[PDB]
Amino acid sequence: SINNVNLADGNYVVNRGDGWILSRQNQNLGGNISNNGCTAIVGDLRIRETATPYYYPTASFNEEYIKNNVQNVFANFTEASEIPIGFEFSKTAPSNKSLYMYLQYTYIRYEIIKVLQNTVTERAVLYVPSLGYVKSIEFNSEEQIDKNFYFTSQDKCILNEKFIYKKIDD
Amino acid sequence: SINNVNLADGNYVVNRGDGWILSRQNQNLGGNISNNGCTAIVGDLRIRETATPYYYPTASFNEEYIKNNVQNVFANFTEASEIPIGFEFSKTAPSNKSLYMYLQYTYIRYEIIKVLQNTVTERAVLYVPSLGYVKSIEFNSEEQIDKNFYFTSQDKCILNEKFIYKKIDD
Amino acid sequence: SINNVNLADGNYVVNRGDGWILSRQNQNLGGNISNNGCTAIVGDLRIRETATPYYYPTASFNEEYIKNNVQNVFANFTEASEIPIGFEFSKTAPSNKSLYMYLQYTYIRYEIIKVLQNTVTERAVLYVPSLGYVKSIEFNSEEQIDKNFYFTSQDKCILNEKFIYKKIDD
Amino acid sequence: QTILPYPNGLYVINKGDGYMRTNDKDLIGTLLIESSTSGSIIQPRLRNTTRPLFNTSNPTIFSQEYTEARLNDAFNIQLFNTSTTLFKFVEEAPTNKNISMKVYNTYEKYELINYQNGNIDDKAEYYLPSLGKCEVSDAPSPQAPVVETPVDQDGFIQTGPNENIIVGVINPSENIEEISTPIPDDYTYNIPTSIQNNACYVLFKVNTTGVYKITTKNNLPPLIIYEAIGSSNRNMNSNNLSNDNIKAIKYITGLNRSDAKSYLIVSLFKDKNYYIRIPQISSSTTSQLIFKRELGNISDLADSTVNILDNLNTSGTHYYTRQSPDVGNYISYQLTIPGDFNNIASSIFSFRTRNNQGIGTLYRLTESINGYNLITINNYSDLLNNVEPISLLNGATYIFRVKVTELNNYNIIFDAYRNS
Amino acid sequence: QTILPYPNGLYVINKGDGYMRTNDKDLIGTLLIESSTSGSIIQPRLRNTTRPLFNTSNPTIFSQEYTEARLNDAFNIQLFNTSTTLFKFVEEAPTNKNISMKVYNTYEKYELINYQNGNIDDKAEYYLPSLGKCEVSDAPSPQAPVVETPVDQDGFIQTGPNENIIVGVINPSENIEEISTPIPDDYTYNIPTSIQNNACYVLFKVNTTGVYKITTKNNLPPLIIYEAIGSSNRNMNSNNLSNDNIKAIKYITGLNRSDAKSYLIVSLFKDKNYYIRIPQISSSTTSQLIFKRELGNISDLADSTVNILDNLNTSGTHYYTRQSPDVGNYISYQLTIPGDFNNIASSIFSFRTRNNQGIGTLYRLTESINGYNLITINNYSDLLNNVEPISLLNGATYIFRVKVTELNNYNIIFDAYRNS
Amino acid sequence: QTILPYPNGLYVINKGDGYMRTNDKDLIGTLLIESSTSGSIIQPRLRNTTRPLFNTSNPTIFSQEYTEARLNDAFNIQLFNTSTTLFKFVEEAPTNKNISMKVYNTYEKYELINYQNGNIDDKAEYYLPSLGKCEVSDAPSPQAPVVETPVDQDGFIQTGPNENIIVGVINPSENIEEISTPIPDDYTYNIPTSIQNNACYVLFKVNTTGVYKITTKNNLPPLIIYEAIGSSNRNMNSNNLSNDNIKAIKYITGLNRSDAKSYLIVSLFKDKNYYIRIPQISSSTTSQLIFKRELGNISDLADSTVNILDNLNTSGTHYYTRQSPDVGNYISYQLTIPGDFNNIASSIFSFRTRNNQGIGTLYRLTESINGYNLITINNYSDLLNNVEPISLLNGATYIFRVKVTELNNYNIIFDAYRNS
Ligand SMILES: CC(=O)N[C@H]1[C@H]([C@H](O)[C@H](O)CO)O[C@@](O[C@H]2[C@@H](O)[C@@H](CO)O[C@@H](O[C@H]3[C@H](O)[C@@H](O)[C@H](O)O[C@@H]3CO)[C@@H]2O)(C(=O)O)C[C@@H]1O
Ligand SMILES: CC(=O)N[C@H]1[C@H]([C@H](O)[C@H](O)CO)O[C@@](O[C@H]2[C@@H](O)[C@@H](CO)O[C@@H](O[C@H]3[C@H](O)[C@@H](O)[C@H](O)O[C@@H]3CO)[C@@H]2O)(C(=O)O)C[C@@H]1O
Ligand SMILES: CC(=O)N[C@H]1[C@H]([C@H](O)[C@H](O)CO)O[C@@](O[C@H]2[C@@H](O)[C@@H](CO)O[C@@H](O[C@H]3[C@H](O)[C@@H](O)[C@H](O)O[C@@H]3CO)[C@@H]2O)(C(=O)O)C[C@@H]1O
Repeated sequence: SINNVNLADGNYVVNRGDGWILSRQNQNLGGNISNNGCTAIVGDLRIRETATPYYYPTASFNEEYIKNNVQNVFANFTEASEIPIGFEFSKTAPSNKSLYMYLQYTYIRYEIIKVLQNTVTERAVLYVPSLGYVKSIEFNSEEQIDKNFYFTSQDKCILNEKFIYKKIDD
Repeated sequence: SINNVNLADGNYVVNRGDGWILSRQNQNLGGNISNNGCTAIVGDLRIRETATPYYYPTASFNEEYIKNNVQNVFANFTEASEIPIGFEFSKTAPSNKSLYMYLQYTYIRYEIIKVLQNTVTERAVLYVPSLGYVKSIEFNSEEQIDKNFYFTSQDKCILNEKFIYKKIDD
Repeated sequence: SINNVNLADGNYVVNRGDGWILSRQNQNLGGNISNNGCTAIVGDLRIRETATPYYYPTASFNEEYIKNNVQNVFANFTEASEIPIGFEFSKTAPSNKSLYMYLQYTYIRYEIIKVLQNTVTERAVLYVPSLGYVKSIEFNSEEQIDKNFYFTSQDKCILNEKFIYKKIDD
Repeated sequence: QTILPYPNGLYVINKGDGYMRTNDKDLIGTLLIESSTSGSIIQPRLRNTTRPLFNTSNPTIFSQEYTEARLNDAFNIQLFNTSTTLFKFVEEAPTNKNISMKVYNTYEKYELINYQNGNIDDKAEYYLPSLGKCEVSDAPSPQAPVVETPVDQDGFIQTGPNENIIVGVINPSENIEEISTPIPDDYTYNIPTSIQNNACYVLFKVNTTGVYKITTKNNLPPLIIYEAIGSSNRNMNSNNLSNDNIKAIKYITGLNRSDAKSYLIVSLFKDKNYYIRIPQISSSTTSQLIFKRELGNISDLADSTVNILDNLNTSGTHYYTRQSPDVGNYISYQLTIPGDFNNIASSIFSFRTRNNQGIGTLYRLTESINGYNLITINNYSDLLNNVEPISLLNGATYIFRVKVTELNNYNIIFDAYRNS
Repeated sequence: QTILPYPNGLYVINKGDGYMRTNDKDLIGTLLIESSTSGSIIQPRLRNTTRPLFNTSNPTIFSQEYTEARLNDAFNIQLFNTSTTLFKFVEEAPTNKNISMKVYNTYEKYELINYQNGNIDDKAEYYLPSLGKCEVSDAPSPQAPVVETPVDQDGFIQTGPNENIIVGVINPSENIEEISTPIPDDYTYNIPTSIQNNACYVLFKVNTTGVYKITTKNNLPPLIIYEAIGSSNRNMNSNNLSNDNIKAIKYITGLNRSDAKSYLIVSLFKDKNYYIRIPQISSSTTSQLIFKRELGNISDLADSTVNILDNLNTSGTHYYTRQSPDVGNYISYQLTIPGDFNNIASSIFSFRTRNNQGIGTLYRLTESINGYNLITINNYSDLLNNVEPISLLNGATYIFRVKVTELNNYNIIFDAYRNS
Repeated sequence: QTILPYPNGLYVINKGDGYMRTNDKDLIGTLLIESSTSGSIIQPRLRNTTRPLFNTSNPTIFSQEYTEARLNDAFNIQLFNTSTTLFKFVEEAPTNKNISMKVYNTYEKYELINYQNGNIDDKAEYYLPSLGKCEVSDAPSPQAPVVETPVDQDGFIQTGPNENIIVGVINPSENIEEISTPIPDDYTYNIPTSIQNNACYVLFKVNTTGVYKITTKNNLPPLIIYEAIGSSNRNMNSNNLSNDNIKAIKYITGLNRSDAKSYLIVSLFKDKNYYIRIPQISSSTTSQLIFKRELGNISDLADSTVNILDNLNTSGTHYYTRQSPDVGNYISYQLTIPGDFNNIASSIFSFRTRNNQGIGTLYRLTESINGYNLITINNYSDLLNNVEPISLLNGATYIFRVKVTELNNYNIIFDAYRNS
């Protein structure tokens, strides 16, 4: 399963990659509706004030342990959060149809794993606010939509997942 | 004329539609000049601070009476005014000619009419700041322009006028 | 040389034109890198707080003398500086290559010259912050770049130089 | 420098957009846009401050604040030195060449003038900050030879399309009287004693659309009538005149000349508000303003001042100097032929004008218990050189209508030449 | 107005985006875009304030703050009355015609309901400010005749795509117990005395993925099990259950009916967290929660409530009313045939359902020192009209599985008709 | 790791743009752009704060503030930790595939070094925040197999185009003297006593463009001359040297070796400002700086240090180690042949170099009352392996010019081999 790694015993900090979307938060920011060739644009500014990290600590790895170990090897998100960054998406609705697009935040998944016998014994998780992602769909009051379009039941990555590690010392 | 309505006697609040431009205020915001294929863009932000309603009360219908009766059936413009909204227009000047475009505010015309024998006896008027409208014209120092292009002598609607009513009670 | 003018004796204020870039300040604002058909955009806002004039006074012409004499005939840059103005440049990187563009400020070169026998005896210089200019180049880790692309050793004008004068009185 | 066919008073003239000063005093900046690249210059309004330009021939009265107030009366301009209105220019250079993008700040020129008897006694020029000008052209050569060029004269040049919109405003120093109730077919208004001290305006509206005769009981002094611009189709009350304090006025017809005995015939619409300016009377006797709706083809004179001609029982020339209507507009003259009435008794007349050219129409004024009636006697396609005589019945009344076709002078001279 | 196949409790239903009020109460503005011109309407968030809309059938309990808290439990919504999210629409008019651009503010409709025994006893509607709606069409004619049109009824219309996502949340008034250590193949949990006062949830995770039998020692009261949505693959500890306080729950299987003697058979994954809601017992005797991992094809019933049938030793009908699973889901029934066992001794039965339609599967439950084992005896493609009888060995145990194919009623009626 | 053909002192090297740290420490974010959709990442400068990166081998002296001051002297950089400069990337995905847009923050690398005798004794690296990097590629597969990859080494990688611009700056610890009046054809400057305590620079400009000979009365110590970068065509005064405090200097010619008896021959332009660095003398006797404009083809040596050769009246090798000019630049040697003069009396010489390769030119130095004059005696296309001997008149003076064609070592060795 997901706990079988090929690493010497010890504690590691891992970069699971950018592009992670969270469970059921799909439509928290709202959606946009356009039609007949109109261009629709949605965007945002991950201002520190809003974009806050999601911590999932374990016994061996508390919040602080996770933060310091992530910001030591990978991008220091605490410093970066002070500088506003924007992102936008645009799409043109079809000639005689309606377009719906909704926005959600993306994150960088970081992990603190405890290895023992090539198997993960403990796993802490951190989601650092990254940018955003939009999903589109064309429609008309008739159509029935696959509900998976609107809902994500399990955290996942819209890009290819990653596993970039570094053994923690001390 | 404009006073002949087909409504039972009583007082009504009417939505005369969006898209109304006011008498002689055509060039109050200024105009823009471009040439030879350049793209010109003008826009604005109807910030409460600027965009203020125009009231034309009668004896039976004072300002307050008009406001409350409009915001009760139709869009509450007093609340909306707290949230800045923007609009822009762009146009490309012709290859070897000059382009002139000027901007003006548009409004929603609301009316409070007193009916008696299928005829309007009293009429109060309100113009709620909406968005904006631009007029263009190509030119060169020579050309003579129809002055109606620059001046609107009577309030009018750039879209189709409307008559959406609701009898007032109490 | 550059000191031979065809003007009666006396002191003059001259507009050497817009479009002047300064010596070795080429990359002070930084550069931008894009690739594979991506569109890159860089811009700025010459806010008084940043954009400051460069004075090069002589004995006969101090800072004040230069300012007042320039703002008297030509654009008053001290007043204008209170109003933020923006400018941007955009360019699309080639399909399978990298694009690099860097930005630098442009200026209006003004001069206060002392004439005597159709020759400039004294020359004061002022550079009024104007807008900006970007330089592009395509590349790949291999290519060697002409260093003149990155460095300007002598102040120069990217447009055609000018000589618009007016004899100073008093 | 052309003739201004308007009555005495204040006027705000929008002289056009795109005005800017010489010597690049309004140059914001120039962008050199390399080929296959786009450049843009923006006025983001990160600051809402704008800098209007002002100039006046009389700082005491026509001050900037005063002028701004007139501009508000004329076009209802709200903001004079601030703006939230953004303007931006975007240009892409071709693959083959480099482009030069110059952007300037601009102004709309509003001229405020005190117009008195075909003359401007006071003048102010207000330059309202506008939305800029952008000039794009092929980038000049960095090597182009430098040419010593002397600075131009201090001043303004017009960059926008041609424009000259005249809007008159109520003279703020003359009081406004108001006839509250919509006037019926007949109405007499007593001019308040305040008239002895200065001219005034009487604001009113008619209960029924139609043509009206308006005058003072002695046809003196002459009256002037205006329309309240944009007053139509706003707040209304069948039993009451709703106000808008609209100080912007459109001159319909009327004169200022003191000895212009006359009355007005104008078309009035009930959905509109009008102003009648009554000159300063300067007498202890109460004057009146009489209104009367006219049924019948007297409407042919619609919007015209009917000048009553005096001293006709003489031979030869009979000149009457009057302020000329604008090209296309009317000015009328009423003539009661000297002598007693009896069909056969007549007198020969030759109608002519002297300063401005026009088209004439001769009417025979007749009475009926159904109002008046005009009978066309003749028409003239050339008044300046008319030589054709016409015999008119003595003791009869004729009205001569002139439609101006050529405005050569402030005044139009009418000559009712008596041949016999 | 359709059936809701869920256990009693709270639910937040996302009813879709694009909701807006009638009579243009949410109209932001209209742009008339002339041909060869582009128009744009922007929500720049120069102010982050938004105005949510709220409506409730019970202000005391289902207040706005309470509802907002439920919405947070369901979808984890952070901001309710602010937004930094921009939306903008851009449209270019063709060379031939003018375009009309209308933009409205919109809302996402979240419905919070208190669902009790197939009934909604309390309801609140929260309208979360959304990212707008833009309508572009050919510009109407300024001359189009005006039609007197009466205002519509006050209310909301749906403008976005169809959507109805149901998310249950932990009842905030029922406490959460927690089995810290990942349960092994066998585990007994003693229900705390707090159970006498109100229902509770027991949060836990299994050490090994597989099928499990879960029940109270007397198969009473009936249990309900949920999955903690999004609990999978987050923080983990092999020797400890890591918490997320995830209050969003996915109903797996279980009933509320007081007399539904039963036990659950469900598929459980170790990477996930689950909740077992234990009803309020109301007895001084300590109850237990027994867990047992099952090996074998008992997994055929995976995610199903196995109802133990009572009072079978009679003739004729044997009805059992139970809350119906949703279309595609299971509900099982266990039958120990009356009489002693001896292969030959049998009894005739006719299985049928009465409210909802479904597909049936008859199993013979057998024992082994390797766990249980099911032998398929028969299958039924029509339960509502099944007439086919079947003889079952007395003293033997059979399990009948029903897969719902038609949800006509809140309850599904099972009839174990005894022919003999 | 290559040779740096420059005199001792401080240098700021712009090593290029696009530098960023490993392991995505500068990754701003990634956008997944679905087909027929556009994505954009923006640095709006809603906050003007930037975070420079710094590294030094000597915190005491080469501190960040000190380094920043050098960077200001070199490129005149104003803002180090703030920016109002926006950067933004826009990408549209095709109709067929999804695109991945990665954007990173970047830096321009400025290297400050203390260069002493072909060696860097102190070094600091300043990373000036830049305008980012954007990488677009086909979106990776969400299903792409995950590969355990160990983190890279902490550090920087270069992403921008190759660049290495060297700019020397005035040593801030050595004082600047100034010759106020534009020097004429001849000029002698007395070196202030401050020279005993440390080296200094003498800022000046020539009244007339042309070639100049510059030296100390004893051709010792050796002088170094620089140009003040960007000093040309700014403020000017025919009777006075206008200052710009330009601390950015371009090395023309000159050496540091203590025993390099010599004088400089350089081309000087009046519209420019120059600096002559005089080493620390360390003697109680007053030294002088003599300037003399030279007319004639002595200009052939333009921008070259003319080294006077000593101890020639011996046989065999005569080595002279000197700091090597850069490829394409000159370095000269003056030779007065041992013995008395009389046309016939001569001596055989073989010119050669040992470290760096170059092109040689042998001149016969002659006097005239019209200045000097050089007569070309021979040319050498290969100095490293030259074996061709040449006979030179005893008591005569020859100048040998070397144009470097190959910079293999910090020093260029000149060998004036005497055959007889
Ligand atoms: C047929 C006839 O009499 N025509 C006159 C007309 C008419 O009498 C008049 O238009 C009334 O219908 O007047 C003309 O102008 C003179 C007239 O306005 C008188 C009135 O007072 O003033 C003359 O000028 C005066 C001026 O008012 C004084 O301020 C000044 O001190 O003295 C002047 C004396 O000339 C007008 O010339 C007309 O052109 O309409 C003359 C006709 O002959
Ligand atoms: C074979 C058989 O006995 N079928 C019964 C079933 C089963 O006994 C039951 O499902 C357990 O397996 O019960 C049915 O419903 C009745 C049952 O639930 C009893 C239990 O107390 O209540 C009856 O209703 C009561 C109600 O509970 C009281 O509140 C009310 O005051 O009086 C009612 C009396 O009718 C249920 O009807 C069933 O449908 O499952 C009936 C079957 O015949
Ligand atoms: C023809 C000839 O004599 N060539 C010499 C040259 C020249 O004398 C010199 O370039 C002047 O034109 O000098 C060479 O280098 C030696 C010279 O610089 C002397 C001067 O003092 O120093 C020697 O090194 C010293 C060093 O200075 C001391 O610090 C150290 O303690 O002792 C050293 C003793 O070797 C240089 O080697 C040259 O290469 O130019 C030698 C030539 O033979």
